[PDB]
Amino acid sequence: QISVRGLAGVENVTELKKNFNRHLHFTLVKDRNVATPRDYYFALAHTVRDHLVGRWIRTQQHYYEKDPKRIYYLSLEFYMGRTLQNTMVNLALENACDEATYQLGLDMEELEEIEEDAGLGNGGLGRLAACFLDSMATLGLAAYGYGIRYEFGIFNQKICGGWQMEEADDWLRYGNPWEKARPEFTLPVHFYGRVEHTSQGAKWVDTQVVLAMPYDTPVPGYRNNVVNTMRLWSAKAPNDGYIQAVLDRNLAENISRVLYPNDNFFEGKELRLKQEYFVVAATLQDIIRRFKSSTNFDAFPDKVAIQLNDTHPSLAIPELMRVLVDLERLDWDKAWEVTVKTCAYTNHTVLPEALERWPVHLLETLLPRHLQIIYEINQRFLNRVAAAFPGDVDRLRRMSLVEEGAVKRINMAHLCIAGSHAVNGVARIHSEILKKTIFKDFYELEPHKFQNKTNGITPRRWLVLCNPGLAEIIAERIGEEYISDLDQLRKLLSYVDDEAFIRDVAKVKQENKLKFAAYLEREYKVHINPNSLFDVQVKRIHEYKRQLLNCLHVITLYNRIKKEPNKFVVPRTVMIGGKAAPGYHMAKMIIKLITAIGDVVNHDPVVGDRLRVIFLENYRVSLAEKVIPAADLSEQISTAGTEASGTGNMKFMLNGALTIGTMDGANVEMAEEAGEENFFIFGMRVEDVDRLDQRGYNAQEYYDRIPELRQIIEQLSSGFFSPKQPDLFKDIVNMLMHHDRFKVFADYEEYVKCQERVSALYKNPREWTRMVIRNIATSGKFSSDRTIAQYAREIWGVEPSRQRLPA
Ligand SMILES: O=c1[nH]cnc2c1ncn2[C@@H]1O[C@H](COP(=O)(O)O)[C@@H](O)[C@H]1O
Ligand SMILES: OC[C@H]1O[C@@H](n2cc(-c3ccccc3)nn2)[C@H](O)[C@@H](O)[C@@H]1O
Repeated sequence: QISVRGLAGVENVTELKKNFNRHLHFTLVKDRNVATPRDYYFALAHTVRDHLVGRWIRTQQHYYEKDPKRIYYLSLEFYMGRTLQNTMVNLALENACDEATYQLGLDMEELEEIEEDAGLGNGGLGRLAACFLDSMATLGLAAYGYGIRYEFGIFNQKICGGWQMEEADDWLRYGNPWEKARPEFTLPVHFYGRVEHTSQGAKWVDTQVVLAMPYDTPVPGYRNNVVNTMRLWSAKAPNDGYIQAVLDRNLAENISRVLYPNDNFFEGKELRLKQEYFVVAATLQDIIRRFKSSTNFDAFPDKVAIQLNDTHPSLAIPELMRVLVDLERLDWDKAWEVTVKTCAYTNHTVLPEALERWPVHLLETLLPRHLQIIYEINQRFLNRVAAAFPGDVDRLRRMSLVEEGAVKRINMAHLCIAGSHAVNGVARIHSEILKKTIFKDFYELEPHKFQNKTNGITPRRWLVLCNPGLAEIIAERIGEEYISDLDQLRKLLSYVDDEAFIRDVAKVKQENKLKFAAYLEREYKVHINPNSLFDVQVKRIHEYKRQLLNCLHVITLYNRIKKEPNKFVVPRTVMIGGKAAPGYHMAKMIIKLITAIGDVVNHDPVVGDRLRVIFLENYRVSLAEKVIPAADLSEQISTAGTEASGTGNMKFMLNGALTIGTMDGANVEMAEEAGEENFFIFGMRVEDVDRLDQRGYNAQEYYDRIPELRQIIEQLSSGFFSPKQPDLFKDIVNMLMHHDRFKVFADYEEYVKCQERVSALYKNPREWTRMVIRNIATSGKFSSDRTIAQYAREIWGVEPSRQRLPA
């Protein structure tokens, strides 16, 4: 083969084949007679990687020569997924490699399936960073992703007896061909110790040292020959009875061992704090070294931007202060000016339990100098507040970085706002919520700081890579330029009454569904009807995301079928997938409920092929790339005001699914772009949630007034979905009835009603597809290229460029 996958030139195909064989022989030390598919994968990976290095070296050389302002994206998570196909796509090598491997008697698709996901993230926040890296490279920005090389990423999810089981994601077991270890650039990171005051300033002494060893991964831009770097730090013990001392090196190296999988509830664990400082301290030394290798820190903000991916790397603020004040001997006010102008903070949630509030005693022991600096920041900040709002004593306590109580805590979000020149939310409604609610006081003090940067996804991974069929039929009409200028998809509006294009869009979808229906049987032995509506909700398991509301609809459909069995209903395959954080009991119960519903629904002979409930095990980037192109209906049903943006929603929109959604996060802007008539909008708006909270949410009211909902709750309570453990779901019912923060019942009626309208439209394939085209055509805004261009211009003060570097 297809046009968008590039040229398969005889010269390149020949050279790829020989370098494949060279790597198989010299690199893997194998002959064709004993080589396994995995060996073939690695030979291909090494072959493709060879094409990156020249561009990688010259990109970084170019930055050294031109000395542009550098963008440092600090994140504890980079949810990269697989790299092989992405690299081929960005290098225009896909058809060539397909041809080369075909001629070697190999199927490239099979080889691609061997690659492990780089699962160095939990979900949306981690994947956003990955999309952002792709866009920054595509937009020719001198950008670096900085993070941690976890030995173990997000756990692999196994489902046993309907329950989530976690297993270590040993993603590095067979090696990682994409990374280059840089042991020569290893940097010390300090912990514990104590602060000593001398005649000339404070000194941080008697510290324990952990070494930070960088591993660099290339980030190729889309066909622009730009290759940027993602630098991930690995923890190493310094080299200085005997046996135990050597074995105790593990303690230091545990810092980079495992990604914390808790994306729901802030856990004030010391190891997590260590990870956060570790990335910050090592990264800032690299930044400063690179800045010096071009005394006068006045130009620092002109040459450096640091983007904080939430508060996780918030220690960058006091760490920069520490370096500037304690080591470079700058005065406080100048260092502060430099820090503020360098740092910018992105918030990704308003959920209070997720916000980082570090106990003072933990910072006191681990980072005594940083605590002192935070206190000083706080005093000076509060003096500003007091001068701006004299006599407003409650404002002072509300805005303080130090939260008083049983345990004193540092509010890291407050630290970030104080120490950043820019604070942004990730969707217009979220950014407004920031200014109206949690950060209202800060907005009132410094309104200029507060911005919106609506999230986006990369159309490379999220269209070209995962849905080549759709990419192709689009390119056939409007050319290939849209891949790096997604707004061009608007040109597809002129094809909404084009019978050929309607047929093509629908054909691509059917092929995707057949392919995914085949994947399910082959890899999991489950049977689904490919003619059914593919109704999918894939995302991390959270109460706010309301997988439970989806469950309620599923049961409603089931009960309605059971009551009127011989009545026609639009057949559905309801697919729900996502991981639960290991300590999130309710989320684990929700997974069990879904499987328990499936166990009943899928084996009812009266239901037949009309309703299927599938829990998609081990949802991750590589699975998203498979299921999203196959989806008809995208479930984006978080309680209004809770999903900061969502990005899964955008992936579904780009890939030809219609959206059933609340007016939450980016759904609002999506409905705005596509038009509300082309979106299945339901449920309370933020204002309606607010009204209900004022009045008090009473779930019993809904239970008493909707008999269909009563029946479901009675089924859940009585053990209909768990015959051998009748009270298995007691917690869920109890939560729903008595302590539901997310008002599942309040949106139930409108949700079910809206779902009926979905089914109605699906009965008319031509009009379904026409609405799909209207979604795809208006999905342009949600390219992360747009997002990054806005960050670049409005926060970082740099101009994006689509111009190629010489090959
Ligand atoms: O001292 C230098 N002389 C020449 N090139 C340098 C020097 N320092 C860094 N570079 C270039 O910058 C790249 C990596 O620099 P880094 O990102 O600061 O680690 C190298 O591949 C070099 O091409
Ligand atoms: O901005 C990218 C995405 O971030 C998601 N998110 C937020 C977090 C998170 C987790 C812990 C603390 C703070 C934030 N993890 N993922 C957040 O839930 C999504 O709404 C958003 O689309």
